[PDB]
Amino acid sequence: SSWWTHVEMGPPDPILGVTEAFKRDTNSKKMNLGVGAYRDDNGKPYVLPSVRKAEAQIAAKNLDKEYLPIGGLAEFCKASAELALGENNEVLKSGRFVTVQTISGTGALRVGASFLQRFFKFSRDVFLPKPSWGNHTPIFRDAGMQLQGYRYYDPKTCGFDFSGALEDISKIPEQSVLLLHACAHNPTGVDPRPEQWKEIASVVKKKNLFAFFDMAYQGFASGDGDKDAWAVRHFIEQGINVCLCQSYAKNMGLYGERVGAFTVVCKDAEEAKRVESQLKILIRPLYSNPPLNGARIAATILTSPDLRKQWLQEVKGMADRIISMRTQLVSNLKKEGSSHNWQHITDQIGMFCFTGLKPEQVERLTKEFSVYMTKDGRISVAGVTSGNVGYLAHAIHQVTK
Amino acid sequence: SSWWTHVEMGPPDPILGVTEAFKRDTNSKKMNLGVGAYRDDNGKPYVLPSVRKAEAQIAAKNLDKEYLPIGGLAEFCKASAELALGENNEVLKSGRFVTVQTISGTGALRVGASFLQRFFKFSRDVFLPKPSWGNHTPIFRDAGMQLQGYRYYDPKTCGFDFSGALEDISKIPEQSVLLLHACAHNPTGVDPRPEQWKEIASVVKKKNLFAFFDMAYQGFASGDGDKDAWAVRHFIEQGINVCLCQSYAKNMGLYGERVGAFTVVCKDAEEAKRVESQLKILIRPLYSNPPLNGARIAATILTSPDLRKQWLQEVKGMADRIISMRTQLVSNLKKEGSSHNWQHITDQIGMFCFTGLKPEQVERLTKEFSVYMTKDGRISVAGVTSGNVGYLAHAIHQVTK
Repeated sequence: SSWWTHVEMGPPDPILGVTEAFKRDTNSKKMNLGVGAYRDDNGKPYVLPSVRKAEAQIAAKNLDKEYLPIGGLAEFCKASAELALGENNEVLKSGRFVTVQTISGTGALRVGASFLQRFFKFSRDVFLPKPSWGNHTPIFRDAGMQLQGYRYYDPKTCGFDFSGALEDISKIPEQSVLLLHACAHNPTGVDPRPEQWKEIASVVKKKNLFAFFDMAYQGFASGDGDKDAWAVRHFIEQGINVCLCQSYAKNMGLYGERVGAFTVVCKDAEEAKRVESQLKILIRPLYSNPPLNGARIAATILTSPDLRKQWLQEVKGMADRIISMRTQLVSNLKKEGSSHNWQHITDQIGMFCFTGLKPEQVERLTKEFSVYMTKDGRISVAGVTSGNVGYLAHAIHQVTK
Repeated sequence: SSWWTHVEMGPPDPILGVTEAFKRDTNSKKMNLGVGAYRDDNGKPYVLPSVRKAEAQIAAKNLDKEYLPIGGLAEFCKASAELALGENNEVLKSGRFVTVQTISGTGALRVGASFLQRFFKFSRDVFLPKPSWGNHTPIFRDAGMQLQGYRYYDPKTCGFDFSGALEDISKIPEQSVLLLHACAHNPTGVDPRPEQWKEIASVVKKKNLFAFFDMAYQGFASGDGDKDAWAVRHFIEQGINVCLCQSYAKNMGLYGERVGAFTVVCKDAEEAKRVESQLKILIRPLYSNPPLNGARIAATILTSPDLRKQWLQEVKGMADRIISMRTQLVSNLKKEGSSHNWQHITDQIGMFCFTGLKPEQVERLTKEFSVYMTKDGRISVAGVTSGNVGYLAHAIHQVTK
C-alpha cells in the first residue's frame, strides 16, 4: 500500500472546464465569456503601457533582489492606503491604520481571515452576500471561520435585492463580521447605489457589526477611482473601523505578479502598531515574506505623479471598453427584436454580469452557438468585443425569444 | 469601544534587535554575523550574472502578466523536480510525482504542512531536529500539526549526535512525520555524512516513518548540486516516498522573488494526479496562484544548457567563498595560537555555523569587539570576508583564551 491510497480525486474546476472546452472548439464564431481577466478589443492580454514604463525605469536602477520586510515594501504599503482612503483622509493623518502587502487580493483575504480567527473574539461567523466570489468560502473555512449569508442578488430583477439585504443585515447577531464587495460585485456585477450604501452603513453602525471590505476593482470598475472607493470611505467616515483587501490584478493588470495589500483601520496609531506586530506573526509562517517585482512596479506608478496620472487614464480606458460592450450588447438586443428587459446589463458594474439566463439556455448558447460561459449565466464582459457583440446579441435573443 | 483593545504587542525580533544594534555601532571594525542572506567579499548583495542575463532574455521576449495556473509554471515545476532528483531518475521517468510551484521554500513548507494536516490520517506529530529553523515550529503549528523534536546537534562536539538521533528516531511511533534538513542544516551547519544518512534511511524504512525533506541550499551548500541532494536521492532509491520543499532564495539569490517548489513522491502516476488535485484545492484558498517573475527566471536558467552550466559555476563560487571563510577562520585561530579544537567550523556545511560560544562570550564579542551575532552562538559565515576574517579570528581568541 501507500501514504495516499485514500486521497480522492478532487472535483473538476468548472471555470477551467468552460475555458478548455472553448479552446477545443473548431467553430470560427466561438466566444469565451468565462475568461477571468481583462481582454482588449481583439481578445488579447493587455499589459498596460504605464506598467511597461515603470518596468523599464526600474531595470535602469539595477535594484537588488533581497527579502522585503514581512509586511513588504513600505512605500507600496503607504501609497496603497492613499490609493484607497484618499489623499488627506483623517485615518492617514492620524496614522490610525496598518497596511501590509500580501499575495494579491486572495492573500489579503486569507491574511485578514487568519487575523479574525486569532483575534476577533466576538464571533466566528463571516456573512457573505448571496452569491459571492466562490473562493471566499474556502478561504474563510480553511482560515478556521464559519460562513453565513445575506440576501443580495435579486433574481427577479437581476439587480440588488435591497429590502432583503437590509432585512438580513439588520438581523445579523450583533458583533458578527460582514463581508461587502466595495464595488463591481463578483460574479453578478450588481452594486448598491450611494444612497443604499448609506443605509447599510447606518445598520452596520447601529448593530455594531464588523465590516470587512473586498476591493479588487477600484478604478477598473467605473474608470473613476474615487467613485469606486466611495462606500469604503463613507463607512470609515460614519466611524466604522473597517478592514480592507486590495488587489492590483485587474486595475494595473498585474494578475500573475500577485500584488495586493491588507489594511486594518484602528482607533489610533498605538493600536495599529499592536495589530501590525500580530499581522506579521501570522504572515511569517505562511510565506515568510512577499514578492518584489509587482510591488515595485506598483509603488513606482503610484508615487510618480505623471506615471500615476497616465496609469489612471489607462484604467479609465479599460472600464470604458467594458461599459461600451455592455451598452452595445443591450442596444443590439433591441435591434434583434428581443422584447425582454435587458437594462440590468447596463446597470451592473465591472467585468462580470449575471445575464439572467437559465441553465438550459446556457447549454444552448454553448452547443448551438459556441458561446462559453458558466451555467449560472455569468458572462465575462471582457470576452465581448465590438467584433463579436452582434453575434452574441443574436445568440442571446435566439435562446430567449 | 474598540475591536482590538485586547490584541497584545508581539515579542521583539531578537535578530533585528541585533542588526539594528550593529547599524548604531559606531566603531569601524564592526561585523554583522547575523545577516540572513548571502553577501560577497565586500559585504554587498549579489545578483548572479546568470540571473541578470535571464532577466534580459525575458524582457526581450515581451511577455504578458497573466495568471499562472494554481500549480504555477509547468516548465519551472518540471525543471525544479529535475534539479532535485536529477533527470533520469526513475521517479521522473515513470511520472510518479507531483511538483507545484510555491512561494519560495517557506510557502512549500506551509503548503505541505496543510497537506499533511488534512490527509495524513496516521499522526498529528511532526518531528524536528534539535534545533531546527525557527519558523518550522509556527508553520506546522498554524497549519494544525503538533511538534516534537529528536536529537541532532551535540554541544559536546559541535557536531551531529549521530547515536542520539538514531536512538530518538528509533523511538518515534510508527507512521509519524520526520522532518529532515537535506543539506546545510540551519542554524547549526551540522550534517550527517553519507554512511550516517544510510543508517537514518534504513530506520525510517523499518519504522515506517514519513520523511519530510526541507532542501533550501542545494548547490549553495557545497557547490555540488549532486552531492547536496544525495541524501534525498538515496532515501527515494531505498523506497521511501518522501516529500520535498525546494527554495531558490539562496542558490539563485532570488530571495524576494519567492521562487520555490513542493514535490510529493508517489507510488505511481495515478496517485500523483489525486495528490495534485488536492494540493490545488489547498493552494487556491491560501493565495490562488503563485508569482510569475521568479519562476520565469528560474525556468529560463534551468532549461538553457548554457545558462544552467553558467549558474552552477556561480553557485560553486558562492559555496567556495563560504568554505574559504570557514577554512581561514580556523587557520587564523591556530595562528593566534588558541588551544581549542575548531574542526567543527570546517566540518560544518552551508552558511550558518554554531561556534561553540556560550552567551557570555557572545556579549563580550559585542561590547569589547563589535562582532554582532545571536546569543545562541550562530554566525552567518556570509558576513565574514577576507578583509575581516583576521579580526574575527583575533576577537574569538580574546574571548576564549
